[PDB]
Amino acid sequence: FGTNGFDIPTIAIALLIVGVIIGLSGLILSIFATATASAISNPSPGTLAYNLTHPLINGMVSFFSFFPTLYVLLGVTGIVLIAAGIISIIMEKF
Amino acid sequence: FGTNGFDIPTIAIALLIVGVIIGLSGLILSIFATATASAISNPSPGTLAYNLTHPLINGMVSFFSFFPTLYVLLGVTGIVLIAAGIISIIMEKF
Amino acid sequence: FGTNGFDIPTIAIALLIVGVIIGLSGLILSIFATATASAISNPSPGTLAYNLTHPLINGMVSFFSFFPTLYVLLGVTGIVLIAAGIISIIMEKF
Amino acid sequence: FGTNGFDIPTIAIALLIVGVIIGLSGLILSIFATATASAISNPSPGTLAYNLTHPLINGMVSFFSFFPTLYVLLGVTGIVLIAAGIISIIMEKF
Amino acid sequence: FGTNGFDIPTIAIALLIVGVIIGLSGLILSIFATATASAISNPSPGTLAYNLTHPLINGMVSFFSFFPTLYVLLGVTGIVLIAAGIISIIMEKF
Amino acid sequence: FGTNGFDIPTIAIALLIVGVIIGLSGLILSIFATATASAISNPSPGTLAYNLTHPLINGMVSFFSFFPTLYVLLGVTGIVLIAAGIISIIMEKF
Amino acid sequence: FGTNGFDIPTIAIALLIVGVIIGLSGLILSIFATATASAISNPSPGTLAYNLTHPLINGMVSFFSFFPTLYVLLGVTGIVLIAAGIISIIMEKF
Repeated sequence: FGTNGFDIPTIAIALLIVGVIIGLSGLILSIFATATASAISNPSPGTLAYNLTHPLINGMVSFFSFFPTLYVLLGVTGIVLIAAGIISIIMEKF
Repeated sequence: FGTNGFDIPTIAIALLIVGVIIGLSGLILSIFATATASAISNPSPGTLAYNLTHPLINGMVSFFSFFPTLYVLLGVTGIVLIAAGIISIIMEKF
Repeated sequence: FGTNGFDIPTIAIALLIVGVIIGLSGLILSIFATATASAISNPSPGTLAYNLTHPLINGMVSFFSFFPTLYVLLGVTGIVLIAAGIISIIMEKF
Repeated sequence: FGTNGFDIPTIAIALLIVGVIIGLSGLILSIFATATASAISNPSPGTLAYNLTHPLINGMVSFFSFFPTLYVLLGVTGIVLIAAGIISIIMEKF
Repeated sequence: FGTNGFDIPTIAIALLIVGVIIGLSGLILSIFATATASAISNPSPGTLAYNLTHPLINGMVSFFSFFPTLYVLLGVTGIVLIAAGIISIIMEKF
Repeated sequence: FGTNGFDIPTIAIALLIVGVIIGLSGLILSIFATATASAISNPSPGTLAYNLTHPLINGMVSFFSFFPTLYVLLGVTGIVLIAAGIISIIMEKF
Repeated sequence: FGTNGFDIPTIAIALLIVGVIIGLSGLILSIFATATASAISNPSPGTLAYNLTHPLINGMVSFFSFFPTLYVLLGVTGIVLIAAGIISIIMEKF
């Protein structure tokens, strides 16, 4: 059901795959982050360990704050692909 | 699901991998730094050991303060990659 | 996840390695310097042993004072590397 | 849908491409500039570091102030192109 | 989208590249200059080291004061390029 | 982004390189000069060692006083280069 | 019941095995630790035996405090394995 490489069943399957992969990734990262939160303690506000450890958790927080827009762009990609498929169909189907 | 090398499943998997690696690194570095903090003591403000040891901990603090921006740039890289993928799709999908 | 040799997982791993190596070095040097401080005594201000020993500890102090800027430059190197990676991606990803 | 090289679908596609590229560029530059702002500190008004650093940020500000008119001219270019297309159509369509 | 070598997407990409390069350069130079400021001390106003060191920092200050106009001219170059493109389009598009 | 050999990215990169090289040179020379100042002593105003040593430090002072104008001219060179680039663009872009 | 090496019966059996092994390990370690606690006495707070023995029990306590996160990660591993199995099934079952 298509013209050259655009196959609606294939597209649906690909959507299934990406959705399940994203769900699994979120699950694993959340479960792991819980363990991370449990492991690290809060030594004191101003001792040696604080100086040694604070920037690491800051970098953690920053990167994980960067995740959302990555996911949003990844989602946007699919609309572009489906649109290109539609246009390619229309171009030479007539 | 892609054109040449841009594969949304592959991208999601790569994001999973980098996220877990960063979490593990933060965990290990924090755990190790706790041990470092425990090991070194504070001899005295002005004796021989102070002169011998202070610059080392200063270098420690400096490098670990450099970590955050490294992480931020590493995060920025992914948006660039996804954008390049989008543009490459658009260029020859039509 | 990259183009030619720029791999975000590889970069994260390298950061892990350098961080742990630097932590270990600081630990070992501090522990050793404590023993050095314990071993050497203070004979007298003006006797033979003072003349014989003072310049050595002066050189010790100087070199260890040189360490911090070495560490700072070592930290700066990584930002340069990540930046070069970003630019290399941008150049031919489009 | 055209005469020689003027194709309305092609023009619409080109507009899509330039719009998305400009959006992505703005996004990346803003995100990067946030990190730049975070990294650099304000040492003091009159010390060595101030003398060493102030002109750099001045050049930054100047160039980024030059961006707007560049964008405006880039926008103006498209009206010229479409107009040339219209005139070329009219010249030999009759 | 152009006539011979003037491509609006290419121009936007080039602007992206130059902007990011300039941002990175400013970042690196500021970070490095902070370390320079930390390293050098102020011995005394009139001793040997002062005579030996003062002209070097004077040259530093001078060159870094020369940077701004370099950046301004670099910015001016792009307006010239875009203008030449516009005129080249107009000349033979009609 | 240029015509024959004038490339704005290349120019920005070259500016980065020269700036960092100059910073490093200043750093190294200052650090070395501190050691020089520490090493040489002041024997007496009129003894043999004074006659033997004074002209050397005089030559040191003179050459280091010559550095500043060298740096200023080196800075001036870049404005000339950028100007030549602008004129070369204008000459045959129209 | 599978495709290449993913067998649900085999997975269930493996879960059985790991669960029983972990239970047995906990049992044995608890029983042994009870005997350890019985054997060692508390000589005095400040005598020779205290200096000789205290760090050993401190190391005991530390390592056994490290056990929990080891177990948590070991548990996390299985979710990853099952997820990889699911994705591998989906990839080529269609």
